[PDB]
Amino acid sequence: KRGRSGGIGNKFRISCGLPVGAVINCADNSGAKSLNMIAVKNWKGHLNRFPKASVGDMVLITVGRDGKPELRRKVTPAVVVRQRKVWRRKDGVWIYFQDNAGVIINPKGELKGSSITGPVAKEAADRWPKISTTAECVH
Amino acid sequence: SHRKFSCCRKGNLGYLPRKRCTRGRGRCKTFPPDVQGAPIHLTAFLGYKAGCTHVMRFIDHRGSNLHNRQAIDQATIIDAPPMICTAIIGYAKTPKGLRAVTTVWAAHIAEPAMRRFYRNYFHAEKTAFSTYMKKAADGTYIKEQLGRLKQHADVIRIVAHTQPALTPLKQKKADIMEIQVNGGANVAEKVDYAYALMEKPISIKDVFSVGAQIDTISITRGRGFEGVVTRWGVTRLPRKTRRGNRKVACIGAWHPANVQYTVARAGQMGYFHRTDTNKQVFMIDTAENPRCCTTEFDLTDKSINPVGGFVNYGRVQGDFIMIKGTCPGPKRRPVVMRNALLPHRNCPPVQLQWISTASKFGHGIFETVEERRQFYAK
Amino acid sequence: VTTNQCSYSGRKILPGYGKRMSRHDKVLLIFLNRKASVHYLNKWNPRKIRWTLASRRARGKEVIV
Amino acid sequence: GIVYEHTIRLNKAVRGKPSKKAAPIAIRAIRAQVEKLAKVEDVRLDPSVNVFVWSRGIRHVPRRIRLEVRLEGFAYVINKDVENFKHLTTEKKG
RNA sequence: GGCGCGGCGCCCCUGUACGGCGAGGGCGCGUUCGCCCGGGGGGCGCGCCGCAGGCGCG
RNA sequence: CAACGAGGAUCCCACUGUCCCGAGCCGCGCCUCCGCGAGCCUCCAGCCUCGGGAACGGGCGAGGGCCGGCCAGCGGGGCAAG
RNA sequence: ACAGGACUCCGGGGUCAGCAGCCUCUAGCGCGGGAGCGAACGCGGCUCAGGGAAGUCGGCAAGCCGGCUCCGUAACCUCGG
Ligand SMILES: [K+]
Ligand SMILES: [K+]
Ligand SMILES: [K+]
Ligand SMILES: [K+]
Ligand SMILES: [K+]
Ligand SMILES: [K+]
Ligand SMILES: [K+]
Ligand SMILES: [K+]
Ligand SMILES: [K+]
Ligand SMILES: [K+]
Ligand SMILES: [K+]
Ligand SMILES: [K+]
Ligand SMILES: [K+]
Ligand SMILES: [K+]
Ligand SMILES: [K+]
Ligand SMILES: [K+]
Ligand SMILES: [K+]
Ligand SMILES: [K+]
Ligand SMILES: [K+]
Ligand SMILES: [K+]
Ligand SMILES: [K+]
Ligand SMILES: [K+]
Ligand SMILES: [K+]
Ligand SMILES: [K+]
Ligand SMILES: [Mg+2]
Ligand SMILES: [Mg+2]
Ligand SMILES: [Mg+2]
Ligand SMILES: [Mg+2]
Ligand SMILES: [Mg+2]
Ligand SMILES: [Mg+2]
Ligand SMILES: [Mg+2]
Ligand SMILES: [Mg+2]
Ligand SMILES: [Mg+2]
Ligand SMILES: [Mg+2]
Repeated sequence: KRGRSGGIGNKFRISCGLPVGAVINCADNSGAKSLNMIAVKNWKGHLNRFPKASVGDMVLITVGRDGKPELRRKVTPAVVVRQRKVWRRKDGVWIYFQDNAGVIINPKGELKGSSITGPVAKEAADRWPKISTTAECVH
Repeated sequence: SHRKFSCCRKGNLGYLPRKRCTRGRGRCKTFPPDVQGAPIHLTAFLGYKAGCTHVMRFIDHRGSNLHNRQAIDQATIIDAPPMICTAIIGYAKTPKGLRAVTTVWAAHIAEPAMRRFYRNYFHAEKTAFSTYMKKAADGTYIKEQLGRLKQHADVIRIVAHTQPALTPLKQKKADIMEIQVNGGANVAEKVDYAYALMEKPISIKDVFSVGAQIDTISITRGRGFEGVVTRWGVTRLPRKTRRGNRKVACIGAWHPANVQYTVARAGQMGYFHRTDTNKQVFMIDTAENPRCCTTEFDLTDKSINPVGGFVNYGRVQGDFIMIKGTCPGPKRRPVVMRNALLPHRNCPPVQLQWISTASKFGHGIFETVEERRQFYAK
Repeated sequence: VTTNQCSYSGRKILPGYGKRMSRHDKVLLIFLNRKASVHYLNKWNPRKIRWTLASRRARGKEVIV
Repeated sequence: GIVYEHTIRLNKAVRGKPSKKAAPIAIRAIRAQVEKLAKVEDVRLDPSVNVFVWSRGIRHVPRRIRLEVRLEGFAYVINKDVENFKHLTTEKKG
């Protein structure tokens, strides 16, 4: 019985701005400062193509040298909540942010932090309701 | 040896050869299938691509993430002045396919139709249908040849021409096209219907309906002689390749000792005959109506022609149809529109709340000239 | 139709036009076009950009209701 | 004979050409346009026209020139020094 | 397919023209400023008109 | 072993069309025309599949194709040339 | 026969540290010829959203830095750097 996965519902395709090898800011308060993106979940690839992700996607990261020693040296799940590549919503609105940012989060759906700094996107809030709850602003 | 990594081929070999079109215009290859007992209707019409805009619409899907929300959609405006029905053709289904019986023409023929018979009109001396008009002055002759079609032909089409003196276009001779009469109770009712249409005008609103689906046929934009990277979409080679990186590196093994037809090469790109399918009709209306593009949402009056005009097309002054999405060709090619042979099954209905009429010459921010002048008063 | 007001200039923005930008202090900015967004990012002064509503208000050409 | 008066747009005639050649192509365009204005076979230009066309180098030619064409015998073309070309068009006398 | 050349109006792009008159740190000079002035310039899109426009072969 | 090196190596910051994944633009070639005008190479010729054969044929046995004359490109063959 | 090779005199102005680069007075003015078009491709150049070496044997190529004045400068050392 109940063992459900993380992403709640369907999501439309948006522009993917972050490919493997990118470094993004840590938006929660776990202790990490930068997150290095090494893989994307649900990704079927193609010859020579780099995996890529948008807001709401679950990615795999490693915590960089400016983050806490106990979090480093491991592969960790996260969700991207802020993006600089501009994208189009279905209602015809184009939108982008100033930085790239994500939070550390397991596929069951619980944060490893207690707060989120700055705004997040409707995409992340709608797929992850704990993000939708603990977020302070949603655009 | 085997290719070490798996990767599909580039491009679709069912669109070969990539040669320039030889047909003159888009030509309707197939007509929708006749249903014994269906009410009578026409199936096809011919217009000219006029422009693009976008609309706001309230979505009434079901199970979708847009279920009770508003979406902004792209739409294409096609200009369709009424056509004139001038002849009737009948065919029969024979051990050798479709063979024609005879063609019956109208008693009196118009200038654009006469002009399509000639190369230069002012110079050529005019002896088209010279005996036909005299013979067929009395309508008995047309009655008997109609009698022959009724007696034995299996399909009926009418031969109708467009009318370019009602467009901004530059040509003066018409485009002539057959529209097949489908449906009815029998053949003879179709022949009667064709006789009743003979010599009259036909509007697109009496062929197509709002919310239905159509197929658009035209000839694509031309680009001339192009290399493989753009014509086929193959990968570009590394920077330090000696003589160019815009190529396929290997065009075949040693055996077989010939170049295969499946290898990408350079040549003519664009100007092909294509078919896009399942286009939903946003509206049919007219430009003489000054309320044509005005919704209950906004109080000012708007019509089809944008502030500044349709860029690179001209002014539309008659009937128009408006489909969701896109369609082949540049501005001003003639598009064939037919009913959709295999339509898509779950398309939510049409409910328009706003149509953009602002200027497409540049980035125009005014829905109408009157409010531009009010904004720039004094 | 419901519109927006450009946050750099003072013009109105029609449905399906421009782009938004979300600042990190939880503030949203709605731009009329790329020109306006470039002016804002370069930090040029609205009063000194002469075609804007702010410039016209400070030159007395527009009214402050 | 007859005397024509006509303006030619020169930025429009050097469109699509390398700018290192603008003035020579403007000269050739002026002769062709004068032939198809005055319906002649030979066109004698005036050094006043040559000086005006070249007055800004070989690259950046003036937008508009104003020509006086005296038709005779050929067509003889001289430069007419005007201002701002506002609402001017083809004038014919003789 | 009797084209086009050249204008006029709309609409867009840039960002308020030369000049004139009257604020300017200072010691008749003076960078810059305000007003005339969303002005001046420009157009390869849209609409309507002076000069014009239908050639020898076969 | 400090200093020094167009010497061989590993890593970080910064930087970027190296790349994901390519797109648009300039000049000059190319292309068309007036003028001028060569080299290399050549048993004879120049469409394929199988068989047999000096064991991978353009010609040989058997099948399948195909008026003839040319251009811009192209690198599979001619076990292409040197 | 020819983008190669071939010793030495005299040496204005502006910017500038300057016999550097860029513009110029005096003096001199060939370089196997022109016109049209504005395809692929190449050769010499330019700009590119988001990411930033994931490319490649290998950061090859390209880009970043750079003048002048002030501030502030570690390990190590043959005490000179
Ligand atoms: K991004
Ligand atoms: K292989
Ligand atoms: K291989
Ligand atoms: K390739
Ligand atoms: K081959
Ligand atoms: K091929
Ligand atoms: K290929
Ligand atoms: K090729
Ligand atoms: K097709
Ligand atoms: K030392
Ligand atoms: K050394
Ligand atoms: K060395
Ligand atoms: K070495
Ligand atoms: K390209
Ligand atoms: K054998
Ligand atoms: K064999
Ligand atoms: K070869
Ligand atoms: K072979
Ligand atoms: K050419
Ligand atoms: K090519
Ligand atoms: K690397
Ligand atoms: K690789
Ligand atoms: K390098
Ligand atoms: K530095
Ligand atoms: Mg690879
Ligand atoms: Mg080489
Ligand atoms: Mg536009
Ligand atoms: Mg002023
Ligand atoms: Mg040395
Ligand atoms: Mg790209
Ligand atoms: Mg042989
Ligand atoms: Mg034989
Ligand atoms: Mg080979
Ligand atoms: Mg690597």
